[PDB]
Amino acid sequence: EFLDYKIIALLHDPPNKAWVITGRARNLTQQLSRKHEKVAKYIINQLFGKNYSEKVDNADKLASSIDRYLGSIVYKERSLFENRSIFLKNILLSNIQRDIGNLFPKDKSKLDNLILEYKKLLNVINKTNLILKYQLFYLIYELVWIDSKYENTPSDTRNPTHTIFDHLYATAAMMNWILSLEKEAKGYLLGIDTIGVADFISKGRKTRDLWISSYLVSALLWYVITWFIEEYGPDVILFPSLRFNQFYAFYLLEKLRKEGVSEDVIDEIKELITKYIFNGDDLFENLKIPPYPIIPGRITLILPGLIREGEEYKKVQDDNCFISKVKERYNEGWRKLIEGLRCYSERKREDGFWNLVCRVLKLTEDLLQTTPLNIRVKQVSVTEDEIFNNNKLRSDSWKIYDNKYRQLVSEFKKSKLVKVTPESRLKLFELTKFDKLPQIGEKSKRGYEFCTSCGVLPAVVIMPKEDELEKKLIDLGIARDEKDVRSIKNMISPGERLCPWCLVKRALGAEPRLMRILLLGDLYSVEKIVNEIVSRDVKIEIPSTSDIASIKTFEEMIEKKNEICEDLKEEEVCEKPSESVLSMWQWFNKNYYNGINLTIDPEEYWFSEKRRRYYFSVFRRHRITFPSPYYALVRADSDYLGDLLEGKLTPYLAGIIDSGDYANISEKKEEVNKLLEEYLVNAGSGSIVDYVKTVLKCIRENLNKCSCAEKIYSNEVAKVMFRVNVEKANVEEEVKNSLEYFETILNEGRIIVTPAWHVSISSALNRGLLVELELVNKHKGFVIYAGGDDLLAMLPVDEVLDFIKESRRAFAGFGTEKLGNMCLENGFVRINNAYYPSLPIVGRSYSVIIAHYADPLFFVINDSYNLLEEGKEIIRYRVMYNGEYKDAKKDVAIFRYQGLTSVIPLSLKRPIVSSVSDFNEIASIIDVILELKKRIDEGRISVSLLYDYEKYKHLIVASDEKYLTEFLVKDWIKRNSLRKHVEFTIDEKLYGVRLTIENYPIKIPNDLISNIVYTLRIIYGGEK
Amino acid sequence: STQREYVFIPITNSITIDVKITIGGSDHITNIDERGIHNVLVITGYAVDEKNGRLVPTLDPCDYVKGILVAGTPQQAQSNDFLTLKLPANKLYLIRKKGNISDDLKIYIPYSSPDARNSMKTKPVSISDDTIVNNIIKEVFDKIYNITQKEKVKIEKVKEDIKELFSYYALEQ
Amino acid sequence: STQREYVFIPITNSITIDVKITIGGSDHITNIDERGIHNVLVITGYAVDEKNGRLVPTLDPCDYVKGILVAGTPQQAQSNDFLTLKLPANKLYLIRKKGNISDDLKIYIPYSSPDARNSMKTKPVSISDDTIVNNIIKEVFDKIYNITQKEKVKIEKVKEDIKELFSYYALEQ
Ligand SMILES: Nc1ncnc2c1ncn2[C@@H]1O[C@H](COP(=O)(O)OP(=O)(O)NP(=O)(O)O)[C@@H](O)[C@H]1O
Ligand SMILES: Nc1ncnc2c1ncn2[C@@H]1O[C@H](COP(=O)(O)OP(=O)(O)NP(=O)(O)O)[C@@H](O)[C@H]1O
Ligand SMILES: [Mn+2]
Ligand SMILES: [Mn+2]
Ligand SMILES: [Mn+2]
Ligand SMILES: [Zn+2]
Repeated sequence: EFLDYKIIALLHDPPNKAWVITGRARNLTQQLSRKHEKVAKYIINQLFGKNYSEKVDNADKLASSIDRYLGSIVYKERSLFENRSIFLKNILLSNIQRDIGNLFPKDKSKLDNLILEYKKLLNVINKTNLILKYQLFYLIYELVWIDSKYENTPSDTRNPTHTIFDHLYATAAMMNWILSLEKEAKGYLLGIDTIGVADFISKGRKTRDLWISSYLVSALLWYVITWFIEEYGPDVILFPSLRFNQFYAFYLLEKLRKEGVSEDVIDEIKELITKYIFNGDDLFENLKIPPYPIIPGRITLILPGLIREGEEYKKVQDDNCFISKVKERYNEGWRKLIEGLRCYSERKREDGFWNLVCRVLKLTEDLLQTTPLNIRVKQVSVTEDEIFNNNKLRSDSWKIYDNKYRQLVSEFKKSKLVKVTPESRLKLFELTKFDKLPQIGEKSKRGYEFCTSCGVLPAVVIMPKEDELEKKLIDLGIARDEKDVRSIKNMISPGERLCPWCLVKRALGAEPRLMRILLLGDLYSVEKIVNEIVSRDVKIEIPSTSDIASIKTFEEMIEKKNEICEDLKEEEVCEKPSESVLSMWQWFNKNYYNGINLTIDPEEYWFSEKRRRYYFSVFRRHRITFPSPYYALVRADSDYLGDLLEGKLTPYLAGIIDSGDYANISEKKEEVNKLLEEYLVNAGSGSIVDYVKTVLKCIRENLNKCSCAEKIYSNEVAKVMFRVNVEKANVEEEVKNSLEYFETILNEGRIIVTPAWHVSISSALNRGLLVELELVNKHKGFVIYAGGDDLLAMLPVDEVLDFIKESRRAFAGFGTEKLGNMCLENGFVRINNAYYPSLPIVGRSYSVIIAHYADPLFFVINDSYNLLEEGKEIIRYRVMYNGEYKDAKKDVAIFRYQGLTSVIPLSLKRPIVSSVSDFNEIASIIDVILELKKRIDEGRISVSLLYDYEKYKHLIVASDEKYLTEFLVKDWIKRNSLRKHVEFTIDEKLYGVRLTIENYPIKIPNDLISNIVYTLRIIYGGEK
Repeated sequence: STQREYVFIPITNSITIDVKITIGGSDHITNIDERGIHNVLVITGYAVDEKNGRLVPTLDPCDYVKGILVAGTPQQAQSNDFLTLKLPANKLYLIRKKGNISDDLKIYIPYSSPDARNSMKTKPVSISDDTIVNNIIKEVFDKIYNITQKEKVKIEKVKEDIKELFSYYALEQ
Repeated sequence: STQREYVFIPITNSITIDVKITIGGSDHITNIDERGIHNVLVITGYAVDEKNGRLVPTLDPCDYVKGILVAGTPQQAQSNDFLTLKLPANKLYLIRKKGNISDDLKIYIPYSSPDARNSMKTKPVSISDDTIVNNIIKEVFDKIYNITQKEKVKIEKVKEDIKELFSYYALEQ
């Protein structure tokens, strides 16, 4: 029968929840006449009536931690520990609050207005797709709340840690478990992590191969979870939270466009999507796909013990259902994609290139059966024996979701010890021995001619070398005339050998619209997607490394449009843009319709050999700086994000409680017991903070079980009797459970995780994603992939220090400008008065590679990934912890340039932020290096400054006097200045900073002040 | 090059006597594309004084006005009662966005004396009485946009959009 | 309709010669009432231009200012470059509503000129540099209320509230 009434699980407690409690004027409490959910009941008008006996006695106590922080008697009675004000504390930082103010539904009329806005978007849907209205509501319930200006509320002013939405979505996520146990029995946790993504992304000549590799990584997982989001609704994914998800919103309004919905209500929500889920650009309507791959190849799911095909939900039949299901769904996604590729190819047997796609797909189907990228799926289960006592929840029924989650991840660790590359699933013995290998091109005089993109698989298509290609492609199976060469040579550089998987990549990159095949997912038939793709022909141009090395030159040529193309207009440069092309590269769209043909190939014009005499002379006469061949590959990631999601303290002190300090926490007892109490006391202003710190004074110094609570029960029993409507007396035990929970935390050494924790984290993660997206585009970068914590973008070597500074400060949630509609503010993200938290306590590392535009992207990507993953865990710098110099691990910026390395710390305080004074210390050295870079450009300081510091370090390190080191650096700068009197004044907190290493081939100066000059040498080598 | 001005669309009259520049440069920010009036500005916390309608600064967080922006200068005799000011165009609160922005702009707006003497109370207003929308199309929407009624078949969509979205709060005294 | 004057607090030492008689009504909208400062006035769409520190009217909703609403007159010579308007006291957007309700209020916003030639790339800057806090409580938070530092010595309850509740926008241009 029909079940899964989580629509009220999303509404049981309204977003008007904190003002109706401790009201200022008390109007809605008298104009609606068991106290405050009256409002939500009134809000229940669009769908089924509210069930009150299924989501407050469970799945609300189990979703968030408030049930265990406050106590299950003060949690519900909601009146015995009060406060006037209304704050909101960052989940990771209970230190900084907010001033909520009052822009919320007060009148009995405006609430009707918001109901009407929900209705007009939810009244055009019928009831045959019962699940589709819940689907769209899951997304727009917050977008409408914040679109109309309304600041969002915490779960309770007694503990302002979770925003009202994360609590709601968390109750909904737990409802998957609670329905599945009020029914017969089950409860599930499904995790999926793609095997070796770093190796897969590092496989491609052109950037248009990295882009589609990452896009496939995101899209295959999107295809497998399409089944779940349509089956059990969207709120089945606990990572990544799809509340601010571009892929999800795209799929959602595309499915809404499907089946027929008036194209007048589709816009009312498309504007919501384009403004907030995106940042204010609807190019995904002009590209027909979400422009950025943003799905992390590692997802989680809360699965219920139910299944369909009884036309409704029946109990699952076995305990191997979802593993097999996701495996077959994944392989099915890949096979559907390649089938659509072959269909779209046959639809264009002309154009040469697609003809080759045809005549190689038909030859290698038996080799394309295996997906180029496999996954690794684990699951953990639970039964009502664990969260029930035949009448209610158990005590320790809260520590279940943790113990299961902590369970699941451990399994992954086990499977991780063995890595099996995808190329091993093939069967290449009879091919590579008995010459059965299909070979479009020259049969290699030496066996079988390995590929050039993946470099590991035998190549199928062997483009000849560039000696005389036109007479070399016709007499071979590649071409048929002189016309196809101008389109085959357009996407296969002469000389490239291509494997089946690498050629499939090249073909998908020829036009990135077949990806919809996977983005929609059993939604349209493959032929229906292809027939759209073959209907419109708009070109999607992905840059190259050369197009990004030549950014500043294109810029300088749009500021001299006519003058620099007077002598031109015979070279197809000032040629008028004749097509309707567009790119996911925002800087490209910003130009092109600025006078210069940005579709040219710098490899063909000035990065070429037969030419560039012409172009050098041109750039010379018109005061144009001839370009540099170097771009910069920036890669980022958060540190100890797994440890974070597991609730550890390592993200807080990254360098002290390292990873083996949880194999035995007793050796780090002092630091955990200081930090956890510092956080717990600091979360919840109210009237309970004193109560809580008295509970901790009890726990502190191992005061025995309730042999001490008599010190504290007073502080509750004196207060429980401030209210009379309290029905029964239950204060004899709740004060015991409270310190039992607090001792549980302080003795396990980590905050116990709950679904609220996870949604609150992995929503801020996508918000930071949306922020860094607009950050990269500001610095003329090109986002290959950027999902939450990670990032992989190609920028010019000129705006990489600026970008690192800005992106680091923004990841903490602290900036200066608005980034679209995400107006970030000192640890929060203000979307038009809605304060969502951020990740200020989390450390983020960076790995910049200044690479020649012609370096092989395979090795560049491998070295970037290796530098990050290795250096971030092997180098230690002097950090101050509670006024005491210790050693730290993470938050470094590792620059490399063909043999020059440098590391730049970004924390200098091991708890990176505990106040609001810290938000300027963030990456405060990168702006020092910036200041120094803007002195050498102005010619005030000489570049000898970088080749002179050594004869000053040998004296500056043996020194223990600050005011002497200051004179010494001033003299090192004085001796190398060119103008009257420069002023650099290094901040004197960098002196004595000691970087170290655990004996790796990375060479690094042991002082930050020398890493600064090495970073400058790297940057300037980038302009060579 | 880039110097425009923001005009609002109320229910009442007294609009077209504000500008003699009704083309300015080559285009206008607000772009009717035969599907809807997009990129309309929305001033927050401001409202109209009904008599000789001009935009007044107030402090209610809910007061707002939604008008369109054209390249012009008011009457070539104003800039004594109007508010000129510059923005990087990422501070402009538009609606129903269709694309990017020029990122550098020179704007004027109908500025009004607050006149403390008036006990400031407002009342919301809605555009209806289609004689109103017809006359506002025939008074500004042809002079700023000659394209409409020439090849525009979806003028009715323009009417529907001005009926559905354009709204504001007014002192109503 | 007792006349009050809105005063704010930027980092600058600029709020000194602004209100000669820091009073002029029979009460104060604001109140330090054992929990800190309460009933703070918030206005949306403005920003404090610290050089000659006064609010500036822009159109961006990202921009807001916060200051203590007190009683007094605007230097007995202003309303030339200052602001003079009235309010119904109901439309307001108050922080920590704990004080009285006037239901009709004429106030004076320290105000500046647009000077529409520089593009106002505005940044958010909350209070820092604790010394400025400690000589602000001396300069303003003692000349508005004699109860400060006479009845209560526990000045810490407004000290942290200065940094927590007073956040404005700095143009820095
Ligand atoms: N959509 C994506 N596009 C590109 N890279 C991604 C994407 N999602 C995740 N990654 C990266 O892939 C890696 C995933 O972590 P991890 O799983 O440890 O790496 P891996 O390369 O997948 N190897 P393995 O750990 O064995 O699965 C990280 O480097 C991520 O930043
Ligand atoms: N429990 C988790 N859930 C989801 N994603 C995770 C989890 N743990 C790690 N990841 C992500 O998986 C990829 C690789 O994780 P990884 O970086 O190896 O773990 P980590 O905890 O971040 N430690 P570190 O090496 O310092 O970064 C990145 O996308 C991580 O953010
Ligand atoms: Mn992986
Ligand atoms: Mn990481
Ligand atoms: Mn790792
Ligand atoms: Zn290959």
